[PDB]
Amino acid sequence: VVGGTEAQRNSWPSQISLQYRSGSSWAHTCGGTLIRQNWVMTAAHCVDRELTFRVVVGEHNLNQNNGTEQYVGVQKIVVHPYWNTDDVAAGYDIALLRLAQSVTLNSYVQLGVLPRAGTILANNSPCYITGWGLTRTNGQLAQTLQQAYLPTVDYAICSSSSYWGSTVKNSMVCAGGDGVRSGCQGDSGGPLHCLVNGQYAVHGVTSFVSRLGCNVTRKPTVFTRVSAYISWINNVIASN
Ligand SMILES: [Ca+2]
Repeated sequence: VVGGTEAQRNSWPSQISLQYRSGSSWAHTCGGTLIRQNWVMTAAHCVDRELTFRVVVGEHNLNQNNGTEQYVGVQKIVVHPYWNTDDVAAGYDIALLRLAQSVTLNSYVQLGVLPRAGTILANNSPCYITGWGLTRTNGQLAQTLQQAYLPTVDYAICSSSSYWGSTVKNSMVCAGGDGVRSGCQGDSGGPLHCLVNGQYAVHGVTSFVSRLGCNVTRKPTVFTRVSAYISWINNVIASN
């Protein structure tokens, strides 16, 4: 997250760190949202690589023991069947991971609230992105979980010529674009949390930023729209 502030430890308890095995250690690669005690929602593109993955819940600082983490292997990966790795702009950037164990809930580990199917946020709705992704374009991952305030940009505006044009679809949410704050590499797969009727819900799964840079004016961060996939998510959880 570029232009973020450090999140409080208990603000976003559904955020997870998706990590892969790197020699004798583990490296953060993407975020995710814990949606059941044994299921995580993330981006399809995060799991294209044929890597060994694990999930960390209750994580705050990737580089120090927080005394709250639970580490769990990924047992099954279900990518949306219309996902095409050669075409992020087509959408379908969503995947569900069944965890090898059910995690234990507490102040640091909670299920993410999902929006009702079909919900579309009004332009300029209040949301936060969270994650450990780069803190600058071509920078480095955050140590501590970051958050940034990114108001939505509705479809008519986001898909206009000076923004994302045809690249953005109605199955996506755009947020931000102020030139200062944004998602960045490493935030992919994590939540966009938006306040609706007094309750934060996870309306987006972080998907992509401009090839030109993370914080680019009129290139808001783009998220898979969670409320476009409620039926798909329920069907996967019910059949697995
Ligand atoms: Ca830690």
